[PDB]
Amino acid sequence: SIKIRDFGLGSDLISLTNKAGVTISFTNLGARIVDWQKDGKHLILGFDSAKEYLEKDAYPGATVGPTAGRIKDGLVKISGKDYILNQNEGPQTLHGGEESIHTKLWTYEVTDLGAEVQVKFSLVSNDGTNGYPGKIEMSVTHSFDDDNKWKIHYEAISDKDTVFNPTGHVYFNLNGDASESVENHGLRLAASRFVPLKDQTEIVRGDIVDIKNTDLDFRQEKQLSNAFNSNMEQVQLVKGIAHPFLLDQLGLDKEQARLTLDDTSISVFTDQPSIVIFTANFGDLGTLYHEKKQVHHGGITFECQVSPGSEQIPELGDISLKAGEKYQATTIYSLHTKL
Amino acid sequence: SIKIRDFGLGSDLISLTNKAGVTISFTNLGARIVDWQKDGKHLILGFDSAKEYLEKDAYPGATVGPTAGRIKDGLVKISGKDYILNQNEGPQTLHGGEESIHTKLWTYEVTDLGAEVQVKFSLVSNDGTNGYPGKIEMSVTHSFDDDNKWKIHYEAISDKDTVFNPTGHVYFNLNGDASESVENHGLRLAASRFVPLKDQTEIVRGDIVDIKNTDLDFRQEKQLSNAFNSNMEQVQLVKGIAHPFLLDQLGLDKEQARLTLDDTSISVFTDQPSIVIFTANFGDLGTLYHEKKQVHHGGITFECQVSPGSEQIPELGDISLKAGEKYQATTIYSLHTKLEHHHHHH
Ligand SMILES: OC[C@H]1O[C@@H](O)[C@H](O)[C@@H](O)[C@H]1O
Ligand SMILES: OC[C@H]1O[C@H](O)[C@H](O)[C@@H](O)[C@H]1O
Ligand code: NA
Repeated sequence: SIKIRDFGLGSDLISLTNKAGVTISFTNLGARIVDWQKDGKHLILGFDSAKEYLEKDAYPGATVGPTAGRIKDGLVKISGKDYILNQNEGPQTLHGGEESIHTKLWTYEVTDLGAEVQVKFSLVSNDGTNGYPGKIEMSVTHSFDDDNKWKIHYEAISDKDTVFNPTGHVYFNLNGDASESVENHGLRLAASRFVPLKDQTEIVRGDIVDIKNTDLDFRQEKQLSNAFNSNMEQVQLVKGIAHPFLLDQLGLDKEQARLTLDDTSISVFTDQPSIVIFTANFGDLGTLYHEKKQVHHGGITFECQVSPGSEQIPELGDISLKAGEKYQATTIYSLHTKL
Repeated sequence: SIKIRDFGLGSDLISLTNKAGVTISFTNLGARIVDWQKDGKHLILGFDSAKEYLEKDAYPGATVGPTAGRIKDGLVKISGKDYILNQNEGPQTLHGGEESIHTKLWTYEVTDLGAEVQVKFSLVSNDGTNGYPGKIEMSVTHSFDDDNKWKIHYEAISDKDTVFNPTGHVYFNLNGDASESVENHGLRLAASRFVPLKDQTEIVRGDIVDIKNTDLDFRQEKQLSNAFNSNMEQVQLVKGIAHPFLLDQLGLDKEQARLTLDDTSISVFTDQPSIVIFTANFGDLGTLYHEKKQVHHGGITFECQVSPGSEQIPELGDISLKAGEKYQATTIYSLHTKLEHHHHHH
């Protein structure tokens, strides 16, 4: 079943319920995921109206871009030329700059396929918007099916050579409550390397590091508290995890990651080469989710994309988008329950 | 009363009914007016769904900007610097550029004041968007009251020195039928001069001309057919009217224009210095409005703003907006009945 309702400020709430009784909700404000629930329990973090996101934290569940992550000094080079993007976190351009795409009302169309329902959100980013060459016509289709697969398919075409590398910023919390650390969940991740951060500014340090046999090797499922109680300078640096992990094997068929709590597990599939993991290291901030004060470590992201820092570490990849080339990305979050 | 419902593609349709029974409705797609009816008759042109605007004509009833009209070669000078804007009409920048603000979903909040209801739409134009320095925090409030006054109030603040001069693109047609020409409407307009256009590209010629005693003199009411039938060069150039009229007396207090058909009149008030009048010179295009093929001359706009061309005719005004400075503009369209005697035939 599909239900559409007013989410506040003119945005809509589109709720989909599959054959299994599982309900996923999205809003056009930022082409985002608002809730995901089973047997009455939220699996992800989310607010109860548009205003909240605007007032509290605009990123949760949002499609962020055009470039996800931090760009040092807001500087990219396009076809040999340097371009300075909007700078919104010191000199860095973070998630596309201020008042970026996650704060806009996207247009959308719903497509009911039966076992599968698609919600296609569309937005045009004007040439020069926040310094980005365009125009860029973007669409993000979030779909939900009877097999409990929530899939995100991105597509884009630009009139000029530009940069493009968006991501989905959903925060998972299998405890169903923000006041509860995710240190009790277990994580498995098919990555033997990561990208260390230079410092508190969170720009990349410059190198690629081997994680095998360290507190960050989740190659073998392991509990989060491990990483959390590690003395590794990198962990201590951010007070948790807030880094890109390079996947060992690329391809949409491979389960790249798994997050488990009891009988409940989320499997991550993507065609992207990297996963950025941030464990809501908010300290005492205490953002309120559903009347619950959020705790340090009260959520975790799986930002699938090309790793931030390719501006200084080219090996990471190349995020350019040539005028006329069609960009495509796919990321999937599969829900499972042991019987 | 106020009613809201989905209008298509994610937009809403906000419908107000005042105490007199007059209904007006807006959509956050382009912070635009969609319809205005009296006794079941449409006083304006509009479509039935959001997709119609996107597929047929995205300008009717829309808020357009950041700069309304054509900027020759998209070139503006801001604080001694030249900036080139998006060029969407040949080398010209028409109505802020391609995929401009009239194409976006604005957020909104409704305030019920009882005798007056306000719909405040908001949008942020990012710095660099279409070439304009910013960011620009914009807001358009559309309000309707028990006195049948539809009012538009614009506010804006930029982080940087930029240019701003938006307008409202409604089209009236008192026949309530697009396939009916407005040549049968009477027009009264407090303007003695106009701005001629250089040629078919529609950029300004460079001079300001006196139109008194010509077929474009509406200081004293006359049927629109007088203009439409005129063979004056400027009229033949655009096949109707499509020019800026310079108001003789400035101020929000003055009825600068009045459009009448039989017992119904629409009065125009504004704090702007000019009214750009475009009489839907589309020839045989025949855009369908409510299933009626629109006719040449099947509608008339009253775009209140600083006249286009100030880049060339500095005398028209200054559309620059300084960083931190608050822009404001107000335009009011008020409806009346039996304001005068208008009994004609065509
Ligand atoms: O505070 C650091 C974090 O900031 C977030 O906005 C970002 O999405 C995370 O991946 C992480 O880098
Ligand atoms: O074609 C000329 C015409 O073009 C557009 O529709 C404008 O909005 C009108 O004001 C007028 O200048
Ligand atoms: Na809605």
